[PDB]
Amino acid sequence: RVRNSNVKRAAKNIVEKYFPKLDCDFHHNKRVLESVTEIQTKRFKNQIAGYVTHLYTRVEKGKVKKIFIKKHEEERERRENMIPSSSIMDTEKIEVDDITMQMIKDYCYRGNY
Amino acid sequence: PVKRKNHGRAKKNRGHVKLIRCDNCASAVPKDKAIKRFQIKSLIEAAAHDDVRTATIYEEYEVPKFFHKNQYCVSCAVHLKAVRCRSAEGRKDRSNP
Amino acid sequence: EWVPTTDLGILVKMGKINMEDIFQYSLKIKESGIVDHLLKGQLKEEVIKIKSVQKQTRAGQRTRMKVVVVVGNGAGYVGIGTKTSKEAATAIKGAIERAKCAIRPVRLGFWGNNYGKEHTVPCKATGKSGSVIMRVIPAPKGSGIRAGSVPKKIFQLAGVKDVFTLSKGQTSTTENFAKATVSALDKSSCFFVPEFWREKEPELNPLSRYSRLIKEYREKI
Amino acid sequence: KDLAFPTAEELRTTCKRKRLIPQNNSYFLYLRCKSCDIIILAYSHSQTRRTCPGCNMVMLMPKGGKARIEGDVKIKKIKR
Amino acid sequence: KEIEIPEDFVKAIILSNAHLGSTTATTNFKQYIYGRRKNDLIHVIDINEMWKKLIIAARLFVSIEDPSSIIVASNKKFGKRAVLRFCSETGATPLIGRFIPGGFTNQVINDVKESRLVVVSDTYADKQTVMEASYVNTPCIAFCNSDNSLSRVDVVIPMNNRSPLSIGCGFYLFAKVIKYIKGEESFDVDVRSEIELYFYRD
Amino acid sequence: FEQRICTFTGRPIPHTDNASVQLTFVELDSDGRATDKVLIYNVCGKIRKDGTIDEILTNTLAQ
Amino acid sequence: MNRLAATCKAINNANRSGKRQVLIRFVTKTTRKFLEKMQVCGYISTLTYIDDHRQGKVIIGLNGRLNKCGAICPNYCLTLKDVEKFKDKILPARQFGHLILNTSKGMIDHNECVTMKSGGEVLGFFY
RNA sequence: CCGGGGACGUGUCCGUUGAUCAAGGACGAAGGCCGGAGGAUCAAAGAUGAUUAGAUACCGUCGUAGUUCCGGCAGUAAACGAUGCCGACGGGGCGAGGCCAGGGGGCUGUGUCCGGGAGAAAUUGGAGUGUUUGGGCUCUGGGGAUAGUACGGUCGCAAGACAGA
Ligand SMILES: [Mg+2]
Ligand SMILES: [Mg+2]
Ligand SMILES: [Mg+2]
Ligand SMILES: [Mg+2]
Ligand SMILES: [Mg+2]
Ligand SMILES: [Mg+2]
Ligand SMILES: [Zn+2]
Ligand SMILES: [Zn+2]
Repeated sequence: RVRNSNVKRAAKNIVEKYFPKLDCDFHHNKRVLESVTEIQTKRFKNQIAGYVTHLYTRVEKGKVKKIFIKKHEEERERRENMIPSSSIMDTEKIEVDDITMQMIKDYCYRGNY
Repeated sequence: PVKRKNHGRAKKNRGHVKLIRCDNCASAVPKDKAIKRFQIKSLIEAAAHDDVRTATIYEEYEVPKFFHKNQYCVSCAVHLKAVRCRSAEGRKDRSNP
Repeated sequence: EWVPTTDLGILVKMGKINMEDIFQYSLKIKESGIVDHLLKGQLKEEVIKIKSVQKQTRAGQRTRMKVVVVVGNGAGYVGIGTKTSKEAATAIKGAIERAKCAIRPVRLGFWGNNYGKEHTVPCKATGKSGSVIMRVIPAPKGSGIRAGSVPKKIFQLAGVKDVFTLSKGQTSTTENFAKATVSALDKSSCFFVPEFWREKEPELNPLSRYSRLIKEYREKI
Repeated sequence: KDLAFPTAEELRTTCKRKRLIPQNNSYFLYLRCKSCDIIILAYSHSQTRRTCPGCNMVMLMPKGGKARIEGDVKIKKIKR
Repeated sequence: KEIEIPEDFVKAIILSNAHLGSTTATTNFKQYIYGRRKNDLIHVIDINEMWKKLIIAARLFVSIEDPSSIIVASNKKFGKRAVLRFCSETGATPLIGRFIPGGFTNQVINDVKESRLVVVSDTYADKQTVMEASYVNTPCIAFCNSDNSLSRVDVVIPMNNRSPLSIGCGFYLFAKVIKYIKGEESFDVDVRSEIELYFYRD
Repeated sequence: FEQRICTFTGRPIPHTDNASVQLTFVELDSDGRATDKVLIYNVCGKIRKDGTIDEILTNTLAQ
Repeated sequence: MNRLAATCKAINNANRSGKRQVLIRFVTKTTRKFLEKMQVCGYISTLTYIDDHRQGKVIIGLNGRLNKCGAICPNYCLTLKDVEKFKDKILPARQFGHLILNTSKGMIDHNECVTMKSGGEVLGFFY
């Protein structure tokens, strides 16, 4: 069945606040949920903890664009710092097409068609 | 009110466009107002094309095309669904897919 | 007590800006508690028209009351706002704060000569709402407000004392007939006359002038 | 951009009557035949055939606007 | 006098293809055009006109007391780090992705500050922000392409926004002139290492 | 009562216009640094939405 | 059309559009003194005729302080006591505005015909 | 073949000869009428076969006028852009017109899209430049119905038309 915003916004908060304490197995993922929240009825725990596992599977792939986890940007900034092959050194004697050089005739360098 | 900016037909800078007969209703519609769908399909349908390969005298026979200009009046063109039901803002589309 | 979430009300609660120099630099009044703080003495709310609008839904006509109100000081400032709600008293206090957010200044002028205090609209202008053309005409002193019942209530709260009016269109449509008559006062006030041909050198607007001063007031809370 | 001082760039683009002063696109010229020593003179937007009288060849033929010049002709504008 | 472009900076914008403008130019853009390529039918933008609109935009930026009041926005994902490397540097407030409409007018939402300037990457992509700025008496600088609309834009920076490096170069250079306007940093920047943070690499 | 004259048009800025914008520009030093004084500019509503506020501000600040 | 009323409408179009110069494709003898009278009250700044041997050309600099200029066709015969009633229709207020009469002293203003004791034909206005 | 036409181009001519219109004149789809010729298709009328509660209709078949041509009458249409003519001014974009120029050009038509302004709104480059109301000229409207009816008139072979309570 389809979960609602009372479950999905809840389970979004659980994976967002408490991501490292979670795991892909559901029964461990429910065992954190009584320890760390207060949810009254045992069916509605299973509604939430089920969708937490359905979130934690795709956040393990990192697919969701909304939620944001402290580990997942510090790993991202390592990926952000590419060893830079910027073409400012790679381009030598820049080939600029015939009319593009004429606009730079006042102050010019690296002239090629 | 005025429903369409061109008043349904493509007539601009004319006084008169000669009527044509509907291909389905035989109504008298002007050539400008008439819905025209030029269909170019093969003479033999695509289901039977394997059966004409076995039966041709000719190696590499090309099945000929069938050329017909369906010209529909407005009443039958919505009934034959040659023109699709669109919204009011969807009416101003002109491009074919 | 009211907490000024808006940036202009920060300077208003601090008394940094007077009423007259809000409209000098054209700063939009988002919140209504700005101007009731400034005009705490004089501000009169007068209900122009209570009428009930209906939409036919599946079962029965959903009927809701739509009120149009006018607020104004004794002289110089006036505003109109309208709100439609289920019950009228909820609609009126919603309309009043909408009118207070939309208070415009009305410059008054002299009819013939500069003696005495100003009493009339300065020029001839026209407010036009949907198909209602209200034209205000400057009147000599003692002539009174020559208008219908609904513009006179706006003309009293705007603080004009002598005006000749002309109307065209469906003035029974009283929301339009009230929205046109403030638009004439809106237009007659900012009519460009030779008294204001004198160029003044432009001044820094107070919200960016006190732009350093506003951020500590949020840091206080 | 000043309306009283139109730049020379915009004047040649705009219409001749719509310029600040109505300026002609036409002129007169001289046609020089090679077999022929004289120089026959003609209009730019000519509406008549021009032929050099001796060693008779056709110099320019009339067209829609500027008359197109026929064959080997040296042309020189005449302005002063 | 007029500030001259570094050969370092003009090295960036040619391989940014920022002068590779667009196929179409409006009459409001023709003053930013020295010429158009007759081969590719592409208008080539004036660099000198591009650079002086940057320093006016930098002049307009610093004129507010607090740069954090300025809300700079970019809809596309090309300029996601171009506005993120900008606001860590310039000290402004970033807006990324879909600008929620009513972000300046509706007072129920208080995610960001009430703007005293906005600068956008594209008026086509951020038509919602440039309209919403005009409702609250807020100025608008914009990077504007050759085909782009420029209504409700105070300062047009004629430059391309349809390349991933292009707004990364433009937001870089706009950050470069800002501290040069304050005198915080001169043009001694060594672009070898700095502009790549603005660049969209994935 | 006073109303802001728009600088570029010369017209008064219209009554309670939201598109009307205050424009502030610091004067620029010879080497290109910021100065404490500020050019203060008043802009009418309709000249923004026409899009004609750009090209006029180019030539005014070019002076 | 009428060359005065075409002049006043073409000025108003450039005036409402915030333009600073309007090129008008024709001058007459009556619109020359109309714009020169519009100049001395400061309503238009820079006025330059152009003699192209045809109808004429005048390039009017727009001062920014012109709300509207118009022409009154037909030119009504107005006595002295009528122009005070006529200025109340045309002008917005008594404190300013210029109603222009083509009287025998000259193409003059409605304030001056009170002084010069003149009637004449009403041409146009500006304020 | 004879005749016409507009746009463009031009140091060609004339020099205000113009704009708009009561009266008046000419043209004016279809259907209709008159005389003559012709008659394939289609087809009012008419005739049938069905349908239907009925069906004088829709559907099928047939069929006359007519549709066709020539000479004339008639003079009407949702004869529509439901938008009079002339003239000044007024934003960009895209198109597949014509002429010119050769410098994303100019004239002149023509659509379209987005804005401005207008508007009760639909919408709209005029339906904009209008209470900040005045370019010229002609026509029309004045709540609905009676009624585009009657009377009188003019026109027409007639049908009727014009005009019009
Ligand atoms: Mg027709
Ligand atoms: Mg006929
Ligand atoms: Mg017939
Ligand atoms: Mg016969
Ligand atoms: Mg038959
Ligand atoms: Mg009769
Ligand atoms: Zn049909
Ligand atoms: Zn020869």
